[PDB]
Amino acid sequence: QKIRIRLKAYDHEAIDASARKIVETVTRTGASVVGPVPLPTEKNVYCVIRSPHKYKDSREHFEMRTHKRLIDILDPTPKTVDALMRIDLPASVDVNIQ
Amino acid sequence: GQKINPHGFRLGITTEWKSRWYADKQYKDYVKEDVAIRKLLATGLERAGIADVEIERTRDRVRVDIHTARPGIVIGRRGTEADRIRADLEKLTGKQVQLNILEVKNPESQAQLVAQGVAEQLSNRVAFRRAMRKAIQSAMRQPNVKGIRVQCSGRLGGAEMSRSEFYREGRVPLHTLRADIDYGLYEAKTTFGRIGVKVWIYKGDIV
Amino acid sequence: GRVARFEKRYG
Amino acid sequence: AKKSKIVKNEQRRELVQRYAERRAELKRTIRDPASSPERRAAAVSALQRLPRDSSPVRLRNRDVVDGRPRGHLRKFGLSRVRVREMAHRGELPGVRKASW
Amino acid sequence: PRSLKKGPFVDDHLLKKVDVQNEKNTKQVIKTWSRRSTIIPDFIGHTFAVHDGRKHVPVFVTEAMVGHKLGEFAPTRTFKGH
Amino acid sequence: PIQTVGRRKEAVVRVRLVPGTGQFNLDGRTLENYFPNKVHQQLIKAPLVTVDRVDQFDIYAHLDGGGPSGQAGALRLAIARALILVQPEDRPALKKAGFLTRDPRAIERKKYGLKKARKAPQYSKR
Amino acid sequence: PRKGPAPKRPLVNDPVYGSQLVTQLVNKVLLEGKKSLAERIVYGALEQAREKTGTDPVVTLKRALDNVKPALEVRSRRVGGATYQVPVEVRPDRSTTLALRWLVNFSRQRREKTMVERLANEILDASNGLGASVKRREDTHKMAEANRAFAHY
RNA sequence: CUGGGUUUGACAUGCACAGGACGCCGGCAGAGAUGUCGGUUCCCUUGUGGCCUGUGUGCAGGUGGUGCAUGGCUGUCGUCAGCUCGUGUCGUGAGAUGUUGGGUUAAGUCCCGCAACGAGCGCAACCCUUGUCUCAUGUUGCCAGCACGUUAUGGUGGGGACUCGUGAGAGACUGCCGGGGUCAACUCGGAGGAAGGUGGGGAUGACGUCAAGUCAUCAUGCCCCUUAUGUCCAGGGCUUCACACAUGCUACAAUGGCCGGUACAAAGGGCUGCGAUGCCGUGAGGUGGAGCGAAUCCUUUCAAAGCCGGUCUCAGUUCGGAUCGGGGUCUGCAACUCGACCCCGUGAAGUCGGAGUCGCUAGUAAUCGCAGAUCAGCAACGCUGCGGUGAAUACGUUCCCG
Repeated sequence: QKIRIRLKAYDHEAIDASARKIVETVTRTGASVVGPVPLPTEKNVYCVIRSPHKYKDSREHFEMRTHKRLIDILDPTPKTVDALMRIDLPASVDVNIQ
Repeated sequence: GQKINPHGFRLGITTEWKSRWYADKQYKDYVKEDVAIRKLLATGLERAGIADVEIERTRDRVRVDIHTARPGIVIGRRGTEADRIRADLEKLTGKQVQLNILEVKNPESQAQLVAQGVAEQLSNRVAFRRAMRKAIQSAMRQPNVKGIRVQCSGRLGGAEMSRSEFYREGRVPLHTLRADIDYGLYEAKTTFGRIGVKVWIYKGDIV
Repeated sequence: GRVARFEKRYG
Repeated sequence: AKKSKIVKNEQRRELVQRYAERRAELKRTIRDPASSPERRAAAVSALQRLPRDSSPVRLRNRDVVDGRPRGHLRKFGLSRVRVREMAHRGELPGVRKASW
Repeated sequence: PRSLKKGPFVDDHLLKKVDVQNEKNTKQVIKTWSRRSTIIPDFIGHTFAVHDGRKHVPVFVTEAMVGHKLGEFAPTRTFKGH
Repeated sequence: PIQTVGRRKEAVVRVRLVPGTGQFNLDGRTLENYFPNKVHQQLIKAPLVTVDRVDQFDIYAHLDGGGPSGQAGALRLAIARALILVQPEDRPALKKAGFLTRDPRAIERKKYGLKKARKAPQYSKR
Repeated sequence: PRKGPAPKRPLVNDPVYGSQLVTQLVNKVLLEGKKSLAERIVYGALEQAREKTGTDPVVTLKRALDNVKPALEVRSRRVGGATYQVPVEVRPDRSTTLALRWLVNFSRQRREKTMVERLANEILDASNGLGASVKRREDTHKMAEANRAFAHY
């Protein structure tokens, strides 16, 4: 039985750091990993009017970009799992364990 | 509308976000509680120069870091100030909220503090030329400052006619993306109205 | 008659 | 906008959670199936007796601080005027100007 | 128009008012504010003072106007010409 | 084997070239069931014509993205690349014909304040 | 065109006729980008012409083009604060363009119930020298001649 | 707007007197606000704290006035190339010079001259996207070579090969060649290359101008209201119509209408949301709920123009769909004023539009569809994006505008 690890963060550098750190600890515990499989970046776009009043033709665009990484391991020995609940990560990156 | 906000121009390049967390279902209420925290801290503390407030969140625990030029003023020796801020941050439905009070290394190289000082001087009695000259000289005396521009506008000197005045020293390349421009805006309270002070400080570039 | 049409619609 | 109207919006929300949660929803479940005997039940009439403020149809997404009733964004709960100002100041995580 | 499954819509106020009005077989002028209530065959004789925005205008129901709404007989906007 | 790609404004074509007859297999359909437009067929076969190697290569292609015109252009570029991989010493012939150049012409982005990429709203002076 | 001439688009030769002129014709009849319909119309008209006369369609198309190709045209010129209709010589490319545009338009206002039929009839009469495009060339040459006094500037 | 209520108020915080209730839960009256009735009643700990009551009292509260008192934010000249300063010099002085002259550039870009020598904000670059390639990379994405498949397909075991997704990097620098050039800037042509001369498109908007716009996002000086210009409620209005102006959509048809078959996209959205198979309707839709926080499921497997076939035969028509009659669906407390959609019927003007005027230089105009935000529903033909098909023309600056 294998379990999926899903990473989502707004910053590419932080999510890469989390991915490599997770790979390092799981290979410390003696596990086989599939590697940080990249996933499509989610883009949410918003367009707003600059001025408080009228002046509709002047607009400003914003996005919110989410980067996704996929970690898949095998041979879930209890030591690896226990190490998994014992990892400190930046508040920016969230971890989904399935 | 002439110049976009310098922080937002370099948000993904040079400057960094002041709030660090991830939320998908709870983005809206996170934003609400963040703005509530910010306005509470802005109203409560005005004496010590509050240069910046960062908020970090992780599930139940909330971490708020603030930078001030007078940390002793905002902190209680027995924790009285700490007690008050802790309790009224719990009341903000923040669950577990913890505070890391910090101090800025060079208050005169920080744009927000410079604008705060200039506006405070402007409020009571000081002529604006004196304030701008003093701020510019004090900032240029610092080692890393390569250029500072100070601009304030309004009913300067209690006049009936609004005016805009600015002095610059050195290099302030607002159009250059890699150049880090520290931007600070703060409004001066006078008996004749409200005077806005904007400060741009340029200290090299980050590559 | 309209009353009949009401009876058809709702009754 | 106006303090009274900002408050009244919240009062509608607490009314909605108190009433629309089960009272103004079981009556709808009664009316849905034609098999269900609605006509004698007066689930329509009973649900009329409920206050109008129970209905979410009376709600209005206002800016969470500003009270601005128009130009609202559901992701942030903020007006277009406020979103622009806080995104520029780097207050909303993972938001920046666009180019493509 | 309203869907047939839900049935016609009449407010409880004037519904109760007309049930107590017709139980003793005399029709007095009934003062109402619910222009959204449709006309039921129980209204055939009763005279309604439906609201208009400024005042209440007398509406005497007949067989024909069944199924319509009381507001159709209280014109709101007044126009005479330019 | 050898495999190249051709891209033309959101159309991607993968090609697999083998030395068989002139059979055109486009995702399991022939050059007639596919591309029922003579101009498109000529656009497809032009690299073969200038290289004079028509009817001596079985062609298998994967098509995805864009419309028929973009698919045809990407397929032509893919065939030119495959030919340059098979017989290198024909490069001047194809290159001077331009078949080796990816066309960098994409849909221009729509701009705010304008109805289209360049079309501007009608403005009345009076 | 303030800073100098702009490059021309090198449109390709047609596959089923091998001539530049037919591609120019299809691009002239093209509407809304429906290129396939334009090609169908032009090919149908050429085949109708070939059936009616019995010979190659490109040769008669060229004959019609030469019959409707102008040589002298009139442009308004402002010299010394005064405007006049000055006859001007036409370059070969502009003459081909004008001839094709005239052919396509005057076929568009024919009465043959279908654009392919209208185009075929127009090109045939232009080959024989009876089209309305031939007439239009006649009036443009007449107008150029009647204003010859102004050719000196 | 009409009418019905209320005043330390709909909402805050402080000073006082009395308390254990505030608060809910149902009944009745009322259009509702509200009023009344029936049931439930604080934890501290002896000083009183949280709740409100009234009585109050400071006070709250104004989308009330003045954008000619203001801050902030924004438009505009204009992404135009310009706007200034220190020292020196000239002038009684306002001022001038630099910044002018020759050449050159998209550019106050650069070179050569020069009573000027330098500097700053602008220009350019640094950022994003897009076009080529290399390394890494295999799931939910690919499937070339192998096996299992049943028609229903990467569907399934398997595999990095080819796409693709996302990290790093290379790559365009007049780098090279030939010719003009002051041997200077710069310019023309050629080779190589995916790309050649700021490659394409974005973001970025100098000093200022127009007392430009905004006290109705917000904040704010001063003035004003305060039993009301605050505040609650029902109904109405913002949708009124003899007209005028402006931006659009649909047409006036055969390069077309209708019917049947059939092929190719990108981007984006989805938890009390997307919602499939199936079944019932003719159709909006109804029932039902598989699977999906989603490169997986749903938006159908995604399109329309396109292609093929049939019919219509130049008519106010098989064009056009307005208006109107009847019948329904859905959302919603509720579609009368005043929603969208569906069905049957009805079938108006309109025959390519005067003077005049607008946009657009290439993946552009024209045309075709798709998606998103706001949003219970929608007035969306609007706005912001995405892809499909894809032209003509530029001789040249005399005239019009800046």
